[PDB]
Amino acid sequence: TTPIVHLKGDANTLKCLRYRFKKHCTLYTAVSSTWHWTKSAIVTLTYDSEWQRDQFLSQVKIPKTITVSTGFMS
Amino acid sequence: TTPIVHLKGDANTLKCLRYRFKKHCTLYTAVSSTWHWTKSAIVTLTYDSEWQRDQFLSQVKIPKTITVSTGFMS
Repeated sequence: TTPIVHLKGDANTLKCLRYRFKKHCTLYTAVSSTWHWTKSAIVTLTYDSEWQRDQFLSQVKIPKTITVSTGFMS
Repeated sequence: TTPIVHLKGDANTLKCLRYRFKKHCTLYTAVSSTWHWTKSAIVTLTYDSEWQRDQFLSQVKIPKTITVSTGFMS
């Protein structure tokens, strides 16, 4: 239903990314606060479509030290 | 790849659920800290398979006030 992305890594790095993502606020529906399994930190992003998700990923520069995983929700 | 679930609602309710979930720790791979879009609160759970996800949902009692959504990650 809804395409999602998980960005996993350094909490500080994720905080910087969320800051940078504000420059492309129309490229995603929502971005979460930083969470963890309870270790690395994780941020979840939701999108309006697979196209928007790819437009977002094609425009934002994500460090190689951050793991990008894609998925879908209902 | 990996089946996931999002439990959305009252942070206090989610905290109680995480406490109760510890009684069925083998029914899930991991459960997250409570996060939010940045409003309701959300907890993410990951599983080893669709079967485990259903075994988990068939055993835990989740309040009707909590929205349960399913999805998958890579």
